[PDB]
Amino acid sequence: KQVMEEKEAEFEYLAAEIEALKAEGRPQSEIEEYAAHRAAHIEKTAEKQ
Amino acid sequence: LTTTASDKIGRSVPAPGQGVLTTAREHRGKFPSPLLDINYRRRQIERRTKQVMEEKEAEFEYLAAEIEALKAEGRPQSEIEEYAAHRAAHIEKTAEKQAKEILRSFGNFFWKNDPTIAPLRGALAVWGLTIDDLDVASFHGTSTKAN
Amino acid sequence: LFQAKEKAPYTDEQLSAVLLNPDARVVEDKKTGQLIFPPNFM
Amino acid sequence: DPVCLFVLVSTVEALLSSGITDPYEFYKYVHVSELGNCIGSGMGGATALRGMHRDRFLDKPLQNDILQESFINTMSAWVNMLLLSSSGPIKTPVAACAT
Amino acid sequence: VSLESVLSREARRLESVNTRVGVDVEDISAINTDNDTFLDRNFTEAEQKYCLASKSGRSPQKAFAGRWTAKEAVFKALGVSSKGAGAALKDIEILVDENGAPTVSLHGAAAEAAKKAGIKSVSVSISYTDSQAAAIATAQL
Repeated sequence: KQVMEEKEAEFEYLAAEIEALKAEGRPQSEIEEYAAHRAAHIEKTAEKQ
Repeated sequence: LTTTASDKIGRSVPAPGQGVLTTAREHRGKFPSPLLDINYRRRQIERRTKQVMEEKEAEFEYLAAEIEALKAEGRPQSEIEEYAAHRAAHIEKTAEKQAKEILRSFGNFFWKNDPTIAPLRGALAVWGLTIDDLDVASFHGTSTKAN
Repeated sequence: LFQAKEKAPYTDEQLSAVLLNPDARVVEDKKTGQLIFPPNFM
Repeated sequence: DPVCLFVLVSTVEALLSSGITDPYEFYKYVHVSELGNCIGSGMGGATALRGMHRDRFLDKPLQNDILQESFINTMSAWVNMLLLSSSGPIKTPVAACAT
Repeated sequence: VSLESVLSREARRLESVNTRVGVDVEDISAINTDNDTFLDRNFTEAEQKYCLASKSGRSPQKAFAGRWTAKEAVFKALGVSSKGAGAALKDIEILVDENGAPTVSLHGAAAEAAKKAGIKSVSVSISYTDSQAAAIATAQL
C-alpha cells in the first residue's frame, strides 16, 4: 500500500517538476522526454520496492 | 568492487582474451538516471524513512489493539506483559531492518541489476566518485609481448 | 548428441560492442538456423 | 584428460535433460555476461598430473603444453570453450570429497 | 530490561475509551538541536530553558526530542486536521510538574482546536530508547 501511495506521490512531484521546467522555458521535447524517462524510472522504482 | 569474467571462444588455453571489459557494459541513456545524483538518492532515503516511522507507530497501535484483545480473552497479565515486550522488541527490530534495506537499496546496491549503469561506475558512485577518480592501475604486467 | 561450436555468435567487430551493450541479444538467423548477434543488435 | 570427457558429456546430457539443444538459446533472453560456471574437482587431470612428473622423468614422448591439463580449472575452461562462449564469472571450488 | 517499551506498555494499557490517542517516536539524532530557528519556532522559552538545564537528567538533544515527540503525540491525540507539515508546534507546551511528570498546556490554535473537539484535558507518557524518544498522548473526549 505504501509503495502505491509513494508512486502516486512521485508522480505528483513529477507533475510539479514538469510545471517548473515549463516555467524555465525549456523545449517541449526535452520535457516530453524527461517526463517519459522519469515515468519509466518511477515505475522501475516501484517494481524494485 | 570485485569481479571475474571468462574470455570467449578461443582455442588456446593460455591465450589472453578481454572478458573483464564487461564491467563497463551499459546503455548510455539519453539523460543520466536521477540515481546518479547522490542528492536525489539522499531525498529518497530521507523520504522512505518517514514511512518507516509512520509504519512503526501504526504497528504499535495495532499492538495496543492486540493487547486489549488478549485482555478481553482473559489471559495472564504476565503472558500479555511478555507478549507485548517481545512484540515491541520485534517491532523495533523490524524498523531497523527496513532502515538497513533502504540503505542497501539506495546506498550500496542501487546499480546492481541495472542495464544502464556499468558496475565499475556504480561501485565508484556509492562513494560519490566517477570514472575520473580512478587514479592508479596495478597491471597483471607479465612482461609477455601479447599480455 | 554432442556437437561442438566453432564461431562465436558475434563477429570480431561486434565483439567489444556485444561486451558493452548489456541488451545485446541474438536472434535465430532464418537462413542458417544458427543463433547469432544480428548486425543491427545495437 | 579423460575426466574432461566425463565432464563434457555430463554437461551436454544435463543440457538435454533441460530441453536445450544449443546454449546460444540463452542469448535470446540474457546477456552473454550472465552465464557462469563453477564446476570443480578433488584434483585436476590425473593423467597430466602423473605424466608431468613420472613419465617425463623417463624421457617418453609427450604433447608439450601437458601442464595445463593438470589444472582443475581446465575442464571448466573446455566446457566454456567448445559449447558456451560465455563472458560470465567462472569459479573453481576444491574440497576433495565435498567439492 | 526496563525499556520504554516495557513501561509505555503499561501506559498504552490504560487506553480504550472516552479518549483519543497519539503514538509518536522520534530519533534523538533527527532533531536538529543546533538550529536556533527550529527551536524558537517549535518550543517555548520555558521548554528551551528546561531542555538546556542540567536538571533534566538528560542530554539537551534527548530533552528536546522528548518534547518534540510529545507535541506530535498530543497533536495526534487531538486528531484535528493538520495545517501541513510546516506548522509550528509551539502552541502545544510540554512542561514538568512538582513530581517531574510531563504536563500538557495548550495555547492559541491548539487550545481552540481542543475546545472545538470537546477535549476534557490532555495527558501524556514519555520515555526513551537509546536512539529515540517515544511518547503516547491521550485526549479525553
